Amino acid sequence: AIAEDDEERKILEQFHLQKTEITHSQTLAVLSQKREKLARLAAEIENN
Amino acid sequence: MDLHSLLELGTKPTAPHVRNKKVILFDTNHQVSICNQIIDAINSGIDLGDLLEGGLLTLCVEHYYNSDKDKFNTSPIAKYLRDAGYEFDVIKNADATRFLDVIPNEPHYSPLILALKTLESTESQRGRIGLFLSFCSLFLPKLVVGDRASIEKALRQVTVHQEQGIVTYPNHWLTTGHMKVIFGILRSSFILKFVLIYQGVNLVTGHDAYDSIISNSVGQTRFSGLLIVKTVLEFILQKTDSGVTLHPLVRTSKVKNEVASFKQALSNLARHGEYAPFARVLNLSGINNLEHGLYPQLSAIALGVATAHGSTLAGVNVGEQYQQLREAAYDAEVKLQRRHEHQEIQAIAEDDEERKILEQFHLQKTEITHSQTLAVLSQKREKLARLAAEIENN
Amino acid sequence: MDLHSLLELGTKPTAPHVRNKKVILFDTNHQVSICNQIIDAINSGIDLGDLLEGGLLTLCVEHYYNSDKDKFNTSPIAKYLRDAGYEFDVIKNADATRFLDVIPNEPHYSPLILALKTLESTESQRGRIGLFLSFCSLFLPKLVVGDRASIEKALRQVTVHQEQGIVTYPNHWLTTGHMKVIFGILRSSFILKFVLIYQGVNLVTGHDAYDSIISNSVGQTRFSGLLIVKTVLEFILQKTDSGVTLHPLVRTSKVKNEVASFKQALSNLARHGEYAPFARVLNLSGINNLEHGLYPQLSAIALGVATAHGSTLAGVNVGEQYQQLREAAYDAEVKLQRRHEHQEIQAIAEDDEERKILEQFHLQKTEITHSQTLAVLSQKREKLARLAAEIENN
RNA sequence: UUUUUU
RNA sequence: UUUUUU
RNA sequence: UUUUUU
RNA sequence: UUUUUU
Repeated sequence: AIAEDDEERKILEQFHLQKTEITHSQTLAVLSQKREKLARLAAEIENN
Repeated sequence: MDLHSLLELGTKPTAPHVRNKKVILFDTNHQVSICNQIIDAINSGIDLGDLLEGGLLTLCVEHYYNSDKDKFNTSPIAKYLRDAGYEFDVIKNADATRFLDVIPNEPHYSPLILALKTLESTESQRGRIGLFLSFCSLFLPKLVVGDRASIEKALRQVTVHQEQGIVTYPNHWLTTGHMKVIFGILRSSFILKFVLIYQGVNLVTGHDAYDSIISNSVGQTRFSGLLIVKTVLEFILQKTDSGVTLHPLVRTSKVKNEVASFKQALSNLARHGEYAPFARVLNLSGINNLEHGLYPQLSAIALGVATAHGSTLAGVNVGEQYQQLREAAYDAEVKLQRRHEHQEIQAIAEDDEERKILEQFHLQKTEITHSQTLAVLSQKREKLARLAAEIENN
Repeated sequence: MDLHSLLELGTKPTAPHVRNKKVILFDTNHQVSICNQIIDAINSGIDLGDLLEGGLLTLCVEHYYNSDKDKFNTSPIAKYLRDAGYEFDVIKNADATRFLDVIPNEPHYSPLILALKTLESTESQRGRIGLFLSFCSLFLPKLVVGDRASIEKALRQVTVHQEQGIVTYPNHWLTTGHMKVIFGILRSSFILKFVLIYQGVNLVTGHDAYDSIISNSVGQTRFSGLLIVKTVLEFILQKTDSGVTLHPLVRTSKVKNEVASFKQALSNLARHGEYAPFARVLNLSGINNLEHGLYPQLSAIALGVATAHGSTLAGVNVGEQYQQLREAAYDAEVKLQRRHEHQEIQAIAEDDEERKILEQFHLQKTEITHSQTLAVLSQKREKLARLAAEIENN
């Protein structure tokens, strides 16, 4: 909807696909450190 | 109700499923040395059977993305391999010298680490990884045929690329046991094939010798096991300015059902997008509905008409139940194309002297084409005789 | 849907990728001495295998941009080489005397520095760097053919340029082992070729002898491996004031598909702009879709018609499957052009005495052309016989 | 009961 | 199952 | 793969 | 590569 040419929509398409891949890799990083934080708290609860 | 919709059930997926595949990306500081030891362990014949996708992805990330892993993680290669089910976990080892130090502590990795203890690696440069991926790209045209055709096309491309002088491969790479090993490596691994197909299409600017070799061999891989698509779309479904028109050999009422089902299973192939040329080599979804046995008469008539235009298509093999209809369609198309070129010569010639010049030229052209077709048929006959001689040798 | 769009997938890149190439620009105060020792290390046969692009770029920046590196950094050479993936880092050494002092401390540079310890360099002037780049420019026409054709055209241009007396090369440069070395240097290095192509096009005013030699040899490099482009655009796709018109030998219904695909792959070549003549020598993008095997009949008919106009094109070699259609198209075009020049002589002559003068002239002109075509065919036949004699010598 | 081919 | 050529 | 001439 | 005469 918001482009004007095919060259403009090629630049905006390449930007928004890279932006979505950035947020998906950040979401997976947050999920992995959440899982390790829960595992470390459970290891401390088992230790204590 | 529409009872002819029963034939289309169970075809297309209604709740699509993917299976997770955990693939191990290695990340050291001595990354070129780790990748050269992965190259040396592949060349030695050592079966690294679960770490094969991880070692090949380490080679491909270190060549194309400079082992950065954040440039790789947001690339469309990694989006495609995530949608195809792979999960990348990057294990890290800041002081790792050898490939022996990097293998995990699973008990089935014990024959791999005792094989890697005695393996001697040669010190080598940055330019061995691109050499190895360029050698693996040569097997990609005629990959889906078999091992003999891949090794023959690979050695022909070794001689073509060394005749330009731009590369040299070592002589133990060109032994047929080693080429058999590299064929099995490329055949059993999905992500090496996809990375070579993607970077052959898309890495186009500022070429190395190796990247031009990979793009040249990926440009010959287009419709590698999809000959029926090229023959039907080029000759049966005729493209003109009015529209699509059928060939006169297929306009009767018994082959029109096969061209309707071919049009449907053809339009489900372009759902794959820009990898729809590469559908049999990557083993994509709709390629079971493009087999020759599903369309026997359409494949034989299309191969006959395509042989009657391009003279080098007489060396394809086909099954025994398709050869004779192929020869009949070839002879009918030779007579039909001769009548058409005679009528067009009568159309475009403005005087009888020019008309005699053009009739002698186009007559001599068809005689040249017919002699080339008999020469390539005799090449096929002693090629199959040499194959059966090798069968009776063992 | 349009099912004939399946044949165009996987062709053009949809997410274009470049690979970074780190190239080392040397910056001392004794820059002419460093560049003359790089020239002497190249001439000695010493393989400086990773510092080759850096040494050649040091030579080219010191010749054309006076080793300024801020005039170079904002030039269109550096914009082009940045878009093609190269990254320049300028290492600095304010008191560096020899090329031995400037090499980094990587461990694979040890055979280079032990080779450079025993290398004797001769003291020489500013005019050796332009002499070396002018000698490297002589291999650029017929670079893409092979080493024998490059060395033969290079020695022919040595004799032409010394017959004007403007240069002299030393006699150990003209030994064929040394010319083989300089061929491999120019073939393996992208940026020396591009710098010579750019400065042959664009450095045009206030000429030295060396810069006129480089511009002369770059003006012969235009369409060096693109003969099919010159033959089709000059003779098949005929230019006139009404438009583009096909030749009468290609207006039938079996070659018009090949001229349509040639028009498409041709218009993707002019996407490269002003280096589209230099597309095979620089190894640019769309040159795999301009091969002779993709268009067999169009290449043979175009080479036949071009041989029938220009008499010196009978010495091109071609494959065995294209020679006979080429000879048929040559004979048809000789008869067609004879009929056209007879009708134009009848058009432009205002009296029969003038018409007899013009008919005798144009008859004698075609007899002269036919004798020259047989002379160059016999030159090709003993040239291939001398080549096969050299094959059986080893 | 089902029956081929791919 | 795939089968040529470049 | 490329193939002449200038 | 250039090729005469003045």
